[PDB]
Amino acid sequence: LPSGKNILVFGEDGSGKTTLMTKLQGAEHGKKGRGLEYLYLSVHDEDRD
Amino acid sequence: TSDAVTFITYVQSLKRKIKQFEKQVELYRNGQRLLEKQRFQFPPSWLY
Amino acid sequence: FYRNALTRMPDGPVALEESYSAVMGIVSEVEQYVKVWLQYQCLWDMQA
Repeated sequence: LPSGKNILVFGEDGSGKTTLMTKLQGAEHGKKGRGLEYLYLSVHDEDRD
Repeated sequence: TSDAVTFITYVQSLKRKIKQFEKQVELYRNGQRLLEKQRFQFPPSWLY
Repeated sequence: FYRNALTRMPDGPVALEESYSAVMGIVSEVEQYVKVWLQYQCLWDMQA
């Protein structure tokens, strides 16, 4: 099964990039910090379950 | 015309089996996906 | 509240980077140490 995918992004400081990314997995907000951050995408497929 | 009528009667006989074959396809889709989510080693001779 | 100390770094991003670097020290070894161990699950995929 596919695994190890990765996503990068740039957004200007305080452009809601963290808000969008945290909304993708459903969390209202993560942590607005400095430097590279890290988060998830919990991708579920019912066909492969 | 005998050949044509034989062909058309054969295909109209196939018509009824078309729907049984379609439900066979659907139930086997269900079964194959279930077997995948049961994680069974499909043999090399298995036809996908 | 002050958020500029990273640019105010006396030694530059290196002090940050090395910190971040240690990350894929640890986790990498972790997954490595997991991988071969996780390999044992294959025993079930192979029926008697």
